[PDB]
Amino acid sequence: ARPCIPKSFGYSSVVCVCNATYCDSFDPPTPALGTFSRYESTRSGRRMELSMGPIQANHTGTGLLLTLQPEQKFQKVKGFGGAMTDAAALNILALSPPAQNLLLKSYFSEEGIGYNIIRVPMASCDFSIRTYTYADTPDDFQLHNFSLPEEDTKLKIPLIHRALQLAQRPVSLLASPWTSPTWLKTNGAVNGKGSLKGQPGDIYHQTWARYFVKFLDAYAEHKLQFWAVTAENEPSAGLLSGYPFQCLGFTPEHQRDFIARDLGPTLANSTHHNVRLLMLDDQRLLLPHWAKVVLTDPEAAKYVHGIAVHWYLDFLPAKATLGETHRLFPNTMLFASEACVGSKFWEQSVRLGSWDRGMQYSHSIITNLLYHVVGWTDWNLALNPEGGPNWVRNFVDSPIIVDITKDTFYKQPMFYHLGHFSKFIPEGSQRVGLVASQKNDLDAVALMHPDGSAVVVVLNRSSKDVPLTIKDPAVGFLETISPGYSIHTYLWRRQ
Ligand SMILES: *[C@@H]1O[C@H](CO)[C@@H](O[C@@H]2O[C@H](CO)[C@@H](O)[C@H](O)[C@H]2NC(C)=O)[C@H](O)[C@H]1NC(C)=O
Ligand SMILES: *[C@@H]1O[C@H](CO)[C@@H](O)[C@H](O)[C@H]1NC(C)=O
Repeated sequence: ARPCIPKSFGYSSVVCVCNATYCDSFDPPTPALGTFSRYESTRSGRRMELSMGPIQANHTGTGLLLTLQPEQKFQKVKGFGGAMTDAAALNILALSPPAQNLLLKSYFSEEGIGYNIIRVPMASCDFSIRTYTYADTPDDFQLHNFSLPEEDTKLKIPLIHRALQLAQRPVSLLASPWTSPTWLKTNGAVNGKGSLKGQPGDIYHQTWARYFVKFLDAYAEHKLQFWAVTAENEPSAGLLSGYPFQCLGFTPEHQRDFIARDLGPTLANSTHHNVRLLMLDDQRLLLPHWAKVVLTDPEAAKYVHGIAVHWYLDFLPAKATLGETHRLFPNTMLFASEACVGSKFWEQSVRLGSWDRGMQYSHSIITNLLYHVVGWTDWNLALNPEGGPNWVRNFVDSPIIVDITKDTFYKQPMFYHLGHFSKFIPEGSQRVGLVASQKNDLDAVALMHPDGSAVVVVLNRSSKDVPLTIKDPAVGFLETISPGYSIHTYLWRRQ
């Protein structure tokens, strides 16, 4: 174990300072039947502290009671992680090797928060320091000059390998393109309003479908295989006049037909047919309409494994989107493929120590779990103090901020708020019921670990301490209390 080295930067909480020779860490997971484990993080400085208490056989009183519903079974969990963008890899590798390993350990190791997903962009997005695709030779329909640049061969891929080496959980890779080569596009530019030329089934559309295959082929050459790909990052962006950075517009009908006609068959007839395809990969406000358009066409649906969703954590309904969508296509998983904060005009892109941005992460993770979402992926794994680099200056926050000049990195509250989920909810976990005995201000979600034991996260975004008890009929009652401005993960064995 190693405790947080705290440092204040003038906001509501501290960051934990890590460097080449030190970084906060866990002991390996260890609790007997009849006892419960509690991980606590507080605005006042506690960082996933471990403590244990007994489970009571009896309970008197009329304070808040949350009853576990073991037998109400909801979605199963895919996992948790972040994006290996050019900017993140760039920042990580600018540190000294020993510090690089602590950073990777904090995310990917049982000594850290056990991430098991990595989103990887296919070529450049806005967190890149130059625009480029894998096929920048014009009119190269055959993709003869398709190749991975150094951004993949010297930064992302090696970093990915090391993450996998460090992880004990099996890790899944997820890939998303921002833009195709510009000669495949009506506007001939990496950004701006513009889409694939011609129409689905045609040679522009076939070339693009093969580009996915070539991407996967090249990655498979560096011994990496993907769990899933998205059909396109924020397809809706490329429909917007003057959109500032890399994009490719699809209407839902364009996406439907492109999937049915080109990308589905192409992927299916290739050695990567077990790779899953997710559609949308955009704001949840495009639901349920996008889902309806794509899935009620059997020729497209037969290829679509799930629906990927984005969150701008600064803004903010979910039931009329996630809810309705799940209702309509219960067997098509919802998956959060991107989240983030740092745009509220009045506040810095990176606020070091921000407990509020922390709360925003887990509040969102919980709302997602409550609406059937099966996994959650943060945006940039790491960023500099300015919130980049980003070639369009589109800076934002990241759970780990790298300070190259001091060979230091900072773990923000956000990190720990993620940790309260990622570290304790392995793939296979199943969300189950948790009913409250009365209106309260807590946020809480309960799941069952594959092994049969229980996880419950309780978040408290008010300033008041909230005393409460959790009933599980198999074992008894957890008397506990939830400190204002805190998040707890509770674990206890069930048989
Ligand atoms: C990395 O950070 C660690 C932890 O803060 C630093 O080690 C501390 O250094 C100061 C000054 O030497 C001591 O007062 C503390 O007792 C140390 N803590 C521990 C547990 O060693 C170390 O200085 C940092 N490394 C660099 C290069 O700055
Ligand atoms: C494309 O590849 C060919 C052979 O594969 C190579 O000789 C040539 O330099 C490349 N053409 C361009 C435009 O780079």
